[PDB]
Amino acid sequence: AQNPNCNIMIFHPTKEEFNDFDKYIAYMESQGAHRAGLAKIIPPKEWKARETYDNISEILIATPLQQVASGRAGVFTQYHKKKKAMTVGEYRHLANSKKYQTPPHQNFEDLERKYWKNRIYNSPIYGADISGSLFDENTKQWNLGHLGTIQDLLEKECGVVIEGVNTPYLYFGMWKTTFAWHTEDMDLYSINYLHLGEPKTWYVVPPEHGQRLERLARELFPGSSRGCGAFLRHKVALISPTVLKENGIPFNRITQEAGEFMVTFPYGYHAGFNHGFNCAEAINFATPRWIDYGKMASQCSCGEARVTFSMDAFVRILQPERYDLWKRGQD
Ligand SMILES: O=C(O)CNC(=O)C(=O)O
Ligand SMILES: [Mg+2]
Ligand code: NI
Ligand SMILES: [Zn+2]
Repeated sequence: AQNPNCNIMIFHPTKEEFNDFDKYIAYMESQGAHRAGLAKIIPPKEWKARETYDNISEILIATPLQQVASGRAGVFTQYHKKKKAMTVGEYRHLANSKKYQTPPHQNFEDLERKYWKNRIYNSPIYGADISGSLFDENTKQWNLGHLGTIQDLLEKECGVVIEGVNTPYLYFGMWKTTFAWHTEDMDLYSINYLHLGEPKTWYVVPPEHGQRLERLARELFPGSSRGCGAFLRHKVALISPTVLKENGIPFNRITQEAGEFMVTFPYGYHAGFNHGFNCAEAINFATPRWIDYGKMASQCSCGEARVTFSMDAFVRILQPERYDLWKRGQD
């Protein structure tokens, strides 16, 4: 069995190996990369996402989100307070201001320590979930806006055409901006490209151990768990590495830098934080191996999670017994 300890693997495809996305995902899996829940992919040196990042300041962040924490330093929830619109140029200035800028630090480990000690005492502002792309149209390899759609994958595997579209999203971050513990909608894959700026630290639980994380989360967030049997779908809970280690939860950590891709695998729980001003682009995708995970994915039916349009068809076709309850939660 490849990668039996579920370590995060790092890949260096050549330019020839970068031509066929599906084939390279399957190759990574042949080496056991999915067992970690997360892999890093460093593009060939011949490749670029676009020419420059000099022309992005006029992009609008219509609804910046202030991430306000409740709890204790290692075990907290965050809610998102909506703020007034601002451009990427305005947000970058904000991120670099004394109130929000990254503190002095020695190395990624020192910064990690400072994050976990101090995050709850501040409320950073995140430009998350902005529909759009920064890949140039003439980038032909690993262009996140030109991947095969999940609706086409389901159709090719199962035979049924479905409605819906699949497009990328941009994330503009600052120091301490946080992504809570989650798997993807319908336990899909995701791919995430860090276009520019400061790093992004990731934590991940192997898919084969995901239920251990869920059981700890129920223990640590007992009111949230009573409210919803899939409350991690709400994407609000944070648990630190120290608390995970105290509770024997298998996990790994890695830091992504500008110019690097990360792939999350079906049912790989992940969480993390940004080091400073940065911009990432992400999208979900599927392969034939995903179908069996989509049929078994949990769902939030309590009202909170409120998802995209395009999940309807995936629940309807893959999970017909759950569909009527799920849709009641959507309304
Ligand atoms: O960078 C972010 O805010 C979120 N990271 C991820 O959830 C991902 O690409 O799967
Ligand atoms: Mg612009
Ligand atoms: Ni994700
Ligand atoms: Zn719920």
